[PDB]
Amino acid sequence: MLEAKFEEASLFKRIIDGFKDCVQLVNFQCKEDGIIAQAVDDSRVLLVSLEIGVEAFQEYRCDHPVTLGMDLTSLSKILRCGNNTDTLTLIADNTPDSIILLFEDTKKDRIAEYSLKLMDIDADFLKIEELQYDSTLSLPSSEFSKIVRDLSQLSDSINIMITKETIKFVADGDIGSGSVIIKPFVDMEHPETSIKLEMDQPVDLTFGAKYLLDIIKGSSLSDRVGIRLSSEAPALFQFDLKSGFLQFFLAPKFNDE
Amino acid sequence: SFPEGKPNCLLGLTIVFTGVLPTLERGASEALAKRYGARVTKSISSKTSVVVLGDEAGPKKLEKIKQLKIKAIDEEGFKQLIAGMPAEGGEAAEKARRKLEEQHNIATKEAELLVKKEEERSKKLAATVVREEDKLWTVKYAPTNLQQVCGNKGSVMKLKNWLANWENSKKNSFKHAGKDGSGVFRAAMLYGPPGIGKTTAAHLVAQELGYDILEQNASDVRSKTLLNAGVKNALDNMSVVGYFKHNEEAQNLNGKHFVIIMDEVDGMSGGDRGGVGQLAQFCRKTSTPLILICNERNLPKMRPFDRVCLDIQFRRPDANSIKSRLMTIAIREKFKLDPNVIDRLIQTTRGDIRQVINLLSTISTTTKTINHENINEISKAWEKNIALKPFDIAHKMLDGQIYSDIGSRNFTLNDKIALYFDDFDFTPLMIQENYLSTRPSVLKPGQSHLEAVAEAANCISLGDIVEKKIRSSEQLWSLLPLHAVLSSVYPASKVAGHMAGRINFTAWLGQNSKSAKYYRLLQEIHYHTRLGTSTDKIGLRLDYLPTFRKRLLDPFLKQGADAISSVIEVMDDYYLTKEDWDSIMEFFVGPDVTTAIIKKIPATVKSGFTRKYN
Amino acid sequence: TLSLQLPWVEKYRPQVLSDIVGNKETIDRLQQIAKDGNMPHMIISGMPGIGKTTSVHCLAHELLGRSYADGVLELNASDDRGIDVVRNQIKHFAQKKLHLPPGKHKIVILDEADSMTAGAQQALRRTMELYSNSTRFAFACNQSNKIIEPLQSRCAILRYSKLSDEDVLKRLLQIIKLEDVKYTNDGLEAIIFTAEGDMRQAINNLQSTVAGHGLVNADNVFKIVDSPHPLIVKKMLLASNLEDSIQILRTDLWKKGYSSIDIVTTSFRVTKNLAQVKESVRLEMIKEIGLTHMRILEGVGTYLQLASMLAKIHKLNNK
DNA sequence: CTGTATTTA
DNA sequence: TAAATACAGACCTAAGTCCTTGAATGCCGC
DNA sequence: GCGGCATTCAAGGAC
Ligand SMILES: Nc1ncnc2c1ncn2[C@@H]1O[C@H](COP(=O)(O)OP(=O)(O)OP(O)(O)=S)[C@@H](O)[C@H]1O
Ligand SMILES: Nc1ncnc2c1ncn2[C@@H]1O[C@H](COP(=O)(O)OP(=O)(O)O)[C@@H](O)[C@H]1O
Ligand SMILES: [Mg+2]
Ligand SMILES: [Mg+2]
Repeated sequence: MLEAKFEEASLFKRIIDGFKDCVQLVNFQCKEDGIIAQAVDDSRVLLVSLEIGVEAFQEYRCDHPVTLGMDLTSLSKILRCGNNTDTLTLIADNTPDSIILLFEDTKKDRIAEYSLKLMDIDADFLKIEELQYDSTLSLPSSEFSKIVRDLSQLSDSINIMITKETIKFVADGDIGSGSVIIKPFVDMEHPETSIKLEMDQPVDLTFGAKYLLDIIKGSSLSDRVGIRLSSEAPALFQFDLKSGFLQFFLAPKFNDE
Repeated sequence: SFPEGKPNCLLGLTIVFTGVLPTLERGASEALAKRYGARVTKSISSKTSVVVLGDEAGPKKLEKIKQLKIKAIDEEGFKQLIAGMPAEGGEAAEKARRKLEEQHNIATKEAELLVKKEEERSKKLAATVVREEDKLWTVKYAPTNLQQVCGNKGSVMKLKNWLANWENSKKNSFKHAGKDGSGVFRAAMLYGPPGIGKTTAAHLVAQELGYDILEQNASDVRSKTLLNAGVKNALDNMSVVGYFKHNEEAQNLNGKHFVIIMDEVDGMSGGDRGGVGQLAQFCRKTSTPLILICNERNLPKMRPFDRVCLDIQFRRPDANSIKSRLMTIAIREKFKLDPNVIDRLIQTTRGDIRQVINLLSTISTTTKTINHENINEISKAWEKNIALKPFDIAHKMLDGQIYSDIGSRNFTLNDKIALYFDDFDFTPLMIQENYLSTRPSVLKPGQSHLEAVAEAANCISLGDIVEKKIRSSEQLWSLLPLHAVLSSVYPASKVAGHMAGRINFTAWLGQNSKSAKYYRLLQEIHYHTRLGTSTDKIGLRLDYLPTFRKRLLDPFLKQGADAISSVIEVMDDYYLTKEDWDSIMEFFVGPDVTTAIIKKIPATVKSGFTRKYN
Repeated sequence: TLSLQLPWVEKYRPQVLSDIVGNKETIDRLQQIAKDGNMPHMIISGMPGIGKTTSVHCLAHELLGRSYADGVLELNASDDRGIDVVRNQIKHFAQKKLHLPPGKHKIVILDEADSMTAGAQQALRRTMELYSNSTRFAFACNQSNKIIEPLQSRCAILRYSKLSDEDVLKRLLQIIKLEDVKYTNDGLEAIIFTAEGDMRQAINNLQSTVAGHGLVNADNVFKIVDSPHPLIVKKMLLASNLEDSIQILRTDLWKKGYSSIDIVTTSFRVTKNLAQVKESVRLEMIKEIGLTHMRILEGVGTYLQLASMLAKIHKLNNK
């Protein structure tokens, strides 16, 4: 049995919204530590990882690590019914065949109990080993989302060039090209919009624009994005939470000759 | 009425049935022959041991028997051969006994293999969950490796080599084709009947060569936008699962690439808006192997893939390969099964192993043993009712045996109308094309071939009138059954018999397209010259052109290169053009064909005329 | 009047596989499959009113017990034949998690499967392939040729045949015993004769005859249910003299309100399925009936055209 | 049907 | 090098409506 | 200013 109580249902609503347009079916593994969810894209090009710790819930309960196979469209449909000022409670009984979502109003006594049927997801559990990267920076989510939205209008391929402590976003399409140059800077009175960058090797990668849009669609869980590059490894696009995180493992293009 | 012969008494013999046998039907006779292990071939060859001779047997059958000096036997001869031959066949008999022993030994060997895998799985389960009996015999007994694939060994090997040398060809930009001929095409198509193992073989070679599998059903996702979203971004990107699963040990350096398996390619849409052309263009530029699997290859929608990629045909599996597999699944599911029916199982399923496995799984629940006794109701209730190809429709419709009294009783007129309705867009065309190219066998007493062909053509004209009344306004589609008999059934019945030469495909489509192109060209010419002709299209074609040729082309032949100015003046008087001049000479036929006359003109004159036009 | 009672088709619809009087072999196969489990993919084909939908419904009920509500997805294929339906709803039901006994599977019933569009039919193949270990498909159609060959490749094929007179008579007698209806042997023979192997039609005719006249007697049955229309036409063409054929056409067909297009279509169908005369005679007769049908379809349909049809057929039969 | 590709003799 | 069989040649256009179905247009909601 | 959904229409197929 599991009974997890959220602070605001909108938090889970945004979590589900962030990675709903890239993957469709997710295995949610619930352990005494919290909730972990990893999902491979239908093209097996973008991996989505999500961790929510025990401190992100008003009340948490777990008697055994349990797997929940959820479809993101149905989950979004269920969570759209709730409002911003309701407490969300996820309930699972023994032999899990469905999951109960309780929306409880704090100013009234109205209760909305929804049921979601689980899915059978025959996906293997893989290990996301953490290895030191060559470049790791942090810049506001809104700016990165704007750059992706402007650059996706030219081509579907985006070249990331971190060289000489300069960040270059290149989009070479059929009609012209577009280049964005960013220089990291530390601005004192609000560090929120600052760009904290550590560059060791200059890295040249290329990614897909559609996956970039799917990644920036989750620009509502944090203010900045932890962006980590690696020349032989997929890049990490991370949105930190109060007690968890949402990572996107994006495999780069083939850097032919 | 047939005596119970000893088991496998006909083992080792090759028997061909000819003519019509008044006691047993030809199919029943063939099944009874296979019942005692006799090999049945439709054609008389040097390896034939006994030919059963019936009435109305084809004359060239008899000529072949005479040249080969093969013993000819009647119904009482077959009676005695069944009755008197010793059991188990008593020099081919020992060879076929060795073959049967080898098949049984292989069946036992893979049965032990399967039970050992089951024991290993149970041990693994004990160490640490779909139940075995919950899976179909199709998926439980699916091939786990290429050595269990039955039939199409050559195609499987060709696909394996093409996939293996893919990186080597990519390093040379696909310029070097090699000895096998695979390496210039970056994409592979697999086409054949359903249920033969094309998808299974593709997945097996994908997983064995270390390529990360990417599968997407073409019928499930059939859209240009969807194709761009899910494939374009997948054409030149590495894989996340390939890197995270294993990258430390030296397995292979191509594990970060993708092998894109597109099944049900024929299930997409057609036209420019369809994704078929998008995938055809995908097959031209890609950095990852692209394997396509389809059931129907030669389709108008599938035309772009005809030359772009490398084609592989998976054919109907041979019976001998399938016998071992069915023996294995029979010993493992403990239901008795003799091999003598396996051939007849293959013949009625039209080589679809998935359907054979499904039939075995569905029928063995009630009849724990299947024998030669009940095989008739097994085959009669599981016949493959598939629409025949237009060539087979034409071959069957023009068969002289079908319109005989026995044929009419067996293959009734309703079956003829259904055969027409299998493909009603091409059956009248093929029938009209190749009805006068068959040697008749149903001529009435006092009727020649010319009379029968004349009546057939009269009925063809009636059928064409009906077809026009159908495919015009008021949509008289309920007249389709009428067009069944007037266009195809009756003309074929008039000239039914044997096929003299080959069944040529209908040429009316090509002539129609050529006539339409020529009519368009004549339309352009007439609308260019209307300023001077003031004559209709047909009136300018019939009369103006024989003079236009003489005004334009004859001075080149009779005066040399000094007549260019006069021809240019004549053509500018009627607003004629270079392309129009080229099209004018292509309209004449018969004793005046310019296809060689222009070549006889000196090239200097042509160059000067082109320069003057420019 | 305030309400009606359930028709005998629905009221006495079988709920178990034993109550079905259809083909013994396939019914026993279905009973064994339900008893053992592991139901394979199937398509049941045949003629209307012989027990195709009922067989699959009772099979699913017996296989899934109380879990029928959440383990059976029954859709009329003609009602839902869109490729989007297969892509979304059928796919979601196939991937849906459900704890079931170790021998039972979720069942997808596709009634009127012969009306599905090509796109959905092709899209269903991978859907039934990837989820073949927890979702099973049972199609119910009248024509197997309308289903694509790959779809038939992955499933068992059950050709239902016309019900024999004995089975229809036994089911009818059981219904009379359970309803306490006054009947006559001639009436039941007439009901079977006009049923033409369709159990549903026989049951409906019996119920209507009981509700309209009370006594199941041959006179009442022929009064309320007309004799099979093709048989009068078959008697009409097979007449030896033109006068008799004209008389049947005038009295039984034209004066009874049968339209000319119906008569010509029935003549076409009868001559197509005829077997008494030779092949050449049949083709020439079909030629003449088709010419007359062409004349009728232009709106020329009168009694004179049908009279000409019969006269020309009788000329053809006159050597 | 002829003609060709493939498998086994 | 022969048996032994599969098995491929080929895909039409105007027309009438109905049907599906992808994709673009259009609007409202936020 | 997008985001989402509903509506409409055009392309192909069938009879
Ligand atoms: N050569 C073979 N040997 C053994 N089993 C086979 C063979 N070919 C097919 N099968 C069985 O048939 C099942 C399905 O085969 P598939 O490869 O999916 O059929 P297919 O040739 O791809 O035709 P489709 O799917 O309609 S395009 C496999 O899982 C096997 O159980
Ligand atoms: N073999 C049979 N035994 C008993 N009743 C039958 C049989 N076949 C048909 N029926 C009756 O017909 C009715 C509906 O038939 P149904 O199975 O829907 O026809 P179809 O096979 O065309 O789908 C049922 O209520 C049932 O009582
Ligand atoms: Mg396949
Ligand atoms: Mg029904």
